[PDB]
Amino acid sequence: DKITVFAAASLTNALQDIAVQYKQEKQVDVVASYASSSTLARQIEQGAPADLFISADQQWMDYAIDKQQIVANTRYTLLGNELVLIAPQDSQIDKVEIDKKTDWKKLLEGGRLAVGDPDHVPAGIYAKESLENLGAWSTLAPEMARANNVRSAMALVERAEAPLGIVYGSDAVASKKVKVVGIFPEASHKPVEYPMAIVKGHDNPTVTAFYDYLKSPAAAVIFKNYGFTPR
Repeated sequence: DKITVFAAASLTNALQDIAVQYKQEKQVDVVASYASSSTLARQIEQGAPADLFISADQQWMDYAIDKQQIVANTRYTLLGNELVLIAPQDSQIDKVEIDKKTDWKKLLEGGRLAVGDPDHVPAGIYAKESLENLGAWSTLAPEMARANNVRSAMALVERAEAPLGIVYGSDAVASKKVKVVGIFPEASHKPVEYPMAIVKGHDNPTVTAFYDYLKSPAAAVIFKNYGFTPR
């Protein structure tokens, strides 16, 4: 009848498309709440009745499992992402090789580097890890526009107020007004990974069928459309 999914908000467009298709094919209504992974996990801990949880990171899945709210043996890393350097779509920058030698100052030409605040925004935390490993953090620190969330960071680039920004690959696909000009080296930061799991008490055939659908080729097509890497 109805499946309730708690999903990281970045998954909205992909999961909405998947839910429409699943209702059409299987006559099951999938309804999703979209929010930060931490809030979804705490709400499950506090008794909210979700059937499935898709986190945008492994740490909040660890939290939900350690609270004994999850069928831990269903944990499945569903998607990956890349950490990317974006520019406004019509920027004269098109390709940046990102390594220890990158001339960040020449690229910015005095403009700001838009990031999520590295004190707390996921994309900012990954950006800081990568830039520290690349030896570029200290020289860029006063050049960053430290936004309160990744949407706000990307908006600076969409409006061409910041000539570069750092977001996830799927963020750059969502926003038609920015382009990926470089991919941060995968060796330089923790993987961006989205685990899913069934919530304890919701391990029934209906929920399992949708869980299986999420990791099937039909859903993979839709995740790829929105810039995620199906695993």
